[PDB]
Amino acid sequence: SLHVTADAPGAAQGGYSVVTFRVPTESETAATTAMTVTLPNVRSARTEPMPGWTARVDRNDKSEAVSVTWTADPGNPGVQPGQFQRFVVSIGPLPSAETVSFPAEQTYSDGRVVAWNQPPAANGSEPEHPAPTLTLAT
Amino acid sequence: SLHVTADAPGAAQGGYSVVTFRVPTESETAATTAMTVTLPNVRSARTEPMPGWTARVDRNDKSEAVSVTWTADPGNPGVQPGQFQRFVVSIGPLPSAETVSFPAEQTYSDGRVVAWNQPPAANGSEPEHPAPTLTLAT
Repeated sequence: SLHVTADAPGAAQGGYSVVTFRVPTESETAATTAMTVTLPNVRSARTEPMPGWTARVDRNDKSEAVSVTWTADPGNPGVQPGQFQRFVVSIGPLPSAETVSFPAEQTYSDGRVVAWNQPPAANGSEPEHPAPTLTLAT
Repeated sequence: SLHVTADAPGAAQGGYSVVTFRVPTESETAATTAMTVTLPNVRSARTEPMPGWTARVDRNDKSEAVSVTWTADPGNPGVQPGQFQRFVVSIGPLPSAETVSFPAEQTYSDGRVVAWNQPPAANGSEPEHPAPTLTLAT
Protein backbone atom coordinates (compact mmCIF):
# COMPACT_ATOMS: atom_id res chain seq x y z
CA SER A 1 0.00 0.00 0.00
CA LEU A 2 1.21 3.54 -0.64
CA HIS A 3 -0.50 4.22 2.64
CA VAL A 4 0.23 3.37 6.28
CA THR A 5 -1.99 0.43 7.06
CA ALA A 6 -3.40 -0.91 10.31
CA ASP A 7 -4.04 -4.61 10.72
CA ALA A 8 -5.67 -6.43 13.61
CA PRO A 9 -7.76 -9.44 12.47
CA GLY A 10 -9.28 -10.03 15.91
CA ALA A 11 -10.34 -6.39 16.57
CA ALA A 12 -13.64 -6.08 18.39
CA GLN A 13 -15.44 -3.28 20.24
CA GLY A 14 -14.27 -3.38 23.88
CA GLY A 15 -11.60 -5.86 22.82
CA TYR A 16 -7.84 -6.11 23.07
CA SER A 17 -5.90 -6.51 19.87
CA VAL A 18 -2.31 -6.66 18.67
CA VAL A 19 -2.36 -3.84 16.06
CA THR A 20 0.31 -3.82 13.38
CA PHE A 21 1.08 -0.56 11.54
CA ARG A 22 2.86 -1.18 8.26
CA VAL A 23 4.63 1.96 7.11
CA PRO A 24 6.08 2.62 3.64
CA THR A 25 9.15 4.75 3.10
CA GLU A 26 7.91 7.12 0.38
CA SER A 27 11.11 8.86 -0.52
CA GLU A 28 13.79 7.94 -3.00
CA THR A 29 16.55 9.11 -0.67
CA ALA A 30 15.38 9.61 2.93
CA ALA A 31 14.62 6.83 5.45
CA THR A 32 11.90 6.53 8.08
CA THR A 33 13.48 7.20 11.51
CA ALA A 34 10.48 7.56 13.83
CA MET A 35 6.77 6.90 13.92
CA THR A 36 4.28 8.41 16.35
CA VAL A 37 0.74 7.01 16.48
CA THR A 38 -2.19 8.57 18.30
CA LEU A 39 -4.06 5.97 20.39
CA PRO A 40 -7.66 6.04 21.40
CA ASN A 41 -6.98 6.69 25.09
CA VAL A 42 -6.74 2.98 25.97
CA ARG A 43 -6.12 1.52 29.42
CA SER A 44 -3.49 -0.91 28.18
CA ALA A 45 -0.80 -0.42 25.51
CA ARG A 46 2.38 -2.49 25.23
CA THR A 47 4.87 -2.56 22.39
CA GLU A 48 6.97 -5.50 21.45
CA PRO A 49 10.75 -5.48 21.43
CA MET A 50 12.09 -4.14 18.16
CA PRO A 51 15.90 -4.39 17.91
CA GLY A 52 17.39 -1.04 16.98
CA TRP A 53 14.29 0.98 17.98
CA THR A 54 13.14 2.48 21.25
CA ALA A 55 9.43 2.80 22.05
CA ARG A 56 7.66 5.14 24.47
CA VAL A 57 3.97 5.04 25.33
CA ASP A 58 2.67 8.41 26.60
CA ARG A 59 -0.14 8.53 29.18
CA ASN A 60 -2.60 11.13 30.41
CA ASP A 61 -3.73 11.96 33.97
CA LYS A 62 -6.12 9.01 33.95
CA SER A 63 -3.28 6.63 33.03
CA GLU A 64 -4.68 6.01 29.58
CA ALA A 65 -2.23 5.58 26.71
CA VAL A 66 -2.66 8.58 24.35
CA SER A 67 0.12 7.86 21.87
CA VAL A 68 3.09 5.59 21.15
CA THR A 69 6.34 6.56 19.49
CA TRP A 70 9.05 4.32 18.00
CA THR A 71 12.43 5.92 17.29
CA ALA A 72 15.40 4.43 15.47
CA ASP A 73 18.45 4.14 17.75
CA PRO A 74 21.64 6.02 16.80
CA GLY A 75 23.51 4.00 14.15
CA ASN A 76 20.32 2.40 12.87
CA PRO A 77 19.80 4.02 9.45
CA GLY A 78 15.99 3.52 9.70
CA VAL A 79 13.62 2.15 7.07
CA GLN A 80 15.19 2.54 3.64
CA PRO A 81 13.62 4.04 0.49
CA GLY A 82 11.16 1.58 -1.01
CA GLN A 83 10.95 -0.64 2.08
CA PHE A 84 8.17 -1.13 4.62
CA GLN A 85 8.41 -1.62 8.36
CA ARG A 86 5.91 -3.03 10.86
CA PHE A 87 5.38 -1.30 14.21
CA VAL A 88 3.34 -3.38 16.63
CA VAL A 89 1.38 -2.36 19.69
CA SER A 90 -1.04 -4.39 21.81
CA ILE A 91 -3.88 -2.25 23.08
CA GLY A 92 -7.27 -2.36 24.72
CA PRO A 93 -9.99 -2.00 25.31
CA LEU A 94 -10.88 -0.67 21.87
CA PRO A 95 -13.74 1.84 21.80
CA SER A 96 -17.36 0.94 21.60
CA ALA A 97 -17.55 2.37 18.11
CA GLU A 98 -17.92 0.89 14.64
CA THR A 99 -14.73 2.57 13.52
CA VAL A 100 -11.51 3.80 15.17
CA SER A 101 -8.69 5.80 13.55
CA PHE A 102 -5.03 6.12 14.51
CA PRO A 103 -3.67 9.46 13.24
CA ALA A 104 0.12 9.02 12.75
CA GLU A 105 3.21 11.15 12.14
CA GLN A 106 6.16 9.68 10.21
CA THR A 107 9.61 11.23 10.52
CA TYR A 108 12.24 10.97 7.76
CA SER A 109 15.99 11.23 8.03
CA ASP A 110 16.00 14.49 6.04
CA GLY A 111 13.94 16.24 8.71
CA ARG A 112 10.53 16.01 7.00
CA VAL A 113 7.52 14.67 8.92
CA VAL A 114 4.56 13.23 7.03
CA ALA A 115 1.11 13.49 8.64
CA TRP A 116 -1.24 10.53 8.21
CA ASN A 117 -4.25 12.32 9.58
CA GLN A 118 -6.80 12.79 6.79
CA PRO A 119 -10.28 11.37 7.16
CA PRO A 120 -11.38 8.39 4.97
CA ALA A 121 -12.28 8.64 1.29
CA ALA A 122 -15.89 9.75 0.81
CA ASN A 123 -17.77 11.41 -2.06
CA GLY A 124 -15.37 12.99 -4.17
CA SER A 125 -12.38 12.94 -1.88
CA GLU A 126 -9.55 10.49 -2.13
CA PRO A 127 -6.99 11.46 0.53
CA GLU A 128 -3.37 10.55 -0.13
CA HIS A 129 -2.48 10.51 3.61
CA PRO A 130 -5.51 9.06 5.43
CA ALA A 131 -5.25 8.09 9.10
CA PRO A 132 -4.99 4.30 9.39
CA THR A 133 -8.41 3.00 10.45
CA LEU A 134 -9.95 -0.21 11.82
CA THR A 135 -13.49 -1.57 11.65
CA LEU A 136 -14.54 -3.05 14.93
CA ALA A 137 -16.76 -6.10 15.17
CA THR A 138 -19.74 -5.82 17.43
CA SER B 1 9.20 33.64 22.80
CA LEU B 2 6.06 31.88 21.59
CA HIS B 3 8.36 30.66 18.87
CA VAL B 4 11.24 28.18 18.70
CA THR B 5 14.35 30.28 18.78
CA ALA B 6 17.89 29.65 17.57
CA ASP B 7 20.82 31.24 19.36
CA ALA B 8 24.49 31.17 18.43
CA PRO B 9 26.29 34.45 19.29
CA GLY B 10 29.48 33.49 17.45
CA ALA B 11 27.81 32.37 14.18
CA ALA B 12 29.79 33.30 11.08
CA GLN B 13 29.70 32.23 7.43
CA GLY B 14 31.96 29.16 7.08
CA GLY B 15 32.14 29.02 10.87
CA TYR B 16 31.42 26.45 13.55
CA SER B 17 28.93 27.36 16.21
CA VAL B 18 27.19 25.79 19.20
CA VAL B 19 23.52 26.41 18.23
CA THR B 20 20.91 26.35 20.97
CA PHE B 21 17.25 25.75 20.03
CA ARG B 22 14.89 26.90 22.76
CA VAL B 23 11.52 25.25 22.36
CA PRO B 24 8.27 26.25 24.10
CA THR B 25 5.62 23.74 25.05
CA GLU B 26 2.51 25.39 23.59
CA SER B 27 -0.17 23.17 24.99
CA GLU B 28 -2.03 23.32 28.26
CA THR B 29 -1.96 19.54 28.65
CA ALA B 30 0.52 17.82 26.31
CA ALA B 31 4.33 17.80 26.72
CA THR B 32 7.11 18.04 24.14
CA THR B 33 8.59 14.53 23.66
CA ALA B 34 10.79 14.91 20.57
CA MET B 35 12.33 17.57 18.40
CA THR B 36 13.71 17.10 14.90
CA VAL B 37 15.73 19.91 13.30
CA THR B 38 16.76 20.10 9.66
CA LEU B 39 20.47 21.00 9.33
CA PRO B 40 22.13 22.72 6.46
CA ASN B 41 24.06 19.66 5.28
CA VAL B 42 27.07 20.36 7.52
CA ARG B 43 30.26 18.31 7.73
CA SER B 44 30.27 18.29 11.51
CA ALA B 45 27.35 18.01 13.96
CA ARG B 46 27.64 16.88 17.57
CA THR B 47 25.02 17.06 20.29
CA GLU B 48 25.75 17.39 23.94
CA PRO B 49 24.67 14.88 26.55
CA MET B 50 21.13 15.57 27.72
CA PRO B 51 20.05 13.29 30.59
CA GLY B 52 16.76 11.60 29.80
CA TRP B 53 16.99 12.25 26.03
CA THR B 54 18.57 10.34 23.17
CA ALA B 55 19.95 12.18 20.14
CA ARG B 56 20.56 10.91 16.60
CA VAL B 57 22.26 12.86 13.82
CA ASP B 58 21.25 11.61 10.34
CA ARG B 59 23.74 11.79 7.45
CA ASN B 60 23.55 11.64 3.68
CA ASP B 61 25.78 9.79 1.17
CA LYS B 62 28.40 12.54 1.42
CA SER B 63 28.55 12.15 5.21
CA GLU B 64 26.97 15.52 5.80
CA ALA B 65 24.58 15.89 8.73
CA VAL B 66 21.08 16.53 7.30
CA SER B 67 19.06 16.55 10.52
CA VAL B 68 19.25 15.90 14.26
CA THR B 69 16.54 14.43 16.45
CA TRP B 70 16.24 14.44 20.26
CA THR B 71 13.74 12.03 21.81
CA ALA B 72 12.64 11.79 25.43
CA ASP B 73 13.55 8.41 26.95
CA PRO B 74 10.75 6.17 28.28
CA GLY B 75 9.74 7.40 31.75
CA ASN B 76 10.81 10.96 31.00
CA PRO B 77 7.51 12.86 30.75
CA GLY B 78 9.09 15.43 28.35
CA VAL B 79 8.84 19.22 28.47
CA GLN B 80 5.77 20.22 30.46
CA PRO B 81 3.04 22.70 29.46
CA GLY B 82 4.33 26.25 29.85
CA GLN B 83 8.00 25.26 30.08
CA PHE B 84 10.86 25.68 27.62
CA GLN B 85 13.71 23.31 26.84
CA ARG B 86 17.08 23.92 25.18
CA PHE B 87 18.39 21.47 22.59
CA VAL B 88 22.02 22.08 21.69
CA VAL B 89 24.00 21.03 18.65
CA SER B 90 27.50 22.07 17.57
CA ILE B 91 27.75 22.32 13.81
CA GLY B 92 29.90 23.57 10.99
CA PRO B 93 30.84 24.87 8.68
CA LEU B 94 27.82 27.14 8.36
CA PRO B 95 26.90 28.13 4.81
CA SER B 96 28.38 31.02 2.94
CA ALA B 97 25.06 32.82 3.07
CA GLU B 98 23.75 35.85 4.92
CA THR B 99 20.97 33.81 6.43
CA VAL B 100 20.39 30.14 7.32
CA SER B 101 17.15 28.53 8.54
CA PHE B 102 16.57 25.35 10.54
CA PRO B 103 13.09 23.97 9.77
CA ALA B 104 11.98 21.94 12.83
CA GLU B 105 9.27 19.44 13.81
CA GLN B 106 8.09 19.29 17.45
CA THR B 107 6.31 16.19 18.73
CA TYR B 108 3.84 16.31 21.64
CA SER B 109 2.81 13.54 23.98
CA ASP B 110 -0.75 13.55 22.57
CA GLY B 111 0.51 12.54 19.13
CA ARG B 112 0.43 15.99 17.49
CA VAL B 113 3.50 17.28 15.63
CA VAL B 114 3.98 21.02 15.13
CA ALA B 115 5.89 22.18 12.04
CA TRP B 116 8.22 25.17 12.45
CA ASN B 117 8.82 25.60 8.76
CA GLN B 118 7.29 28.90 7.63
CA PRO B 119 9.46 31.53 6.01
CA PRO B 120 10.24 34.80 7.89
CA ALA B 121 7.78 37.66 8.35
CA ALA B 122 7.72 39.95 5.31
CA ASN B 123 5.16 42.39 3.90
CA GLY B 124 1.97 41.54 5.26
CA SER B 125 2.75 38.11 6.59
CA GLU B 126 3.41 37.32 10.20
CA PRO B 127 3.90 33.55 10.45
CA GLU B 128 3.03 31.91 13.76
CA HIS B 129 5.40 28.93 13.14
CA PRO B 130 8.47 30.35 11.36
CA ALA B 131 11.58 28.20 10.94
CA PRO B 132 14.23 29.30 13.44
CA THR B 133 16.79 31.40 11.56
CA LEU B 134 20.30 32.78 12.08
CA THR B 135 22.08 35.77 10.56
CA LEU B 136 25.63 34.94 9.68
CA ALA B 137 28.45 37.43 10.02
CA THR B 138 30.66 37.87 7.02
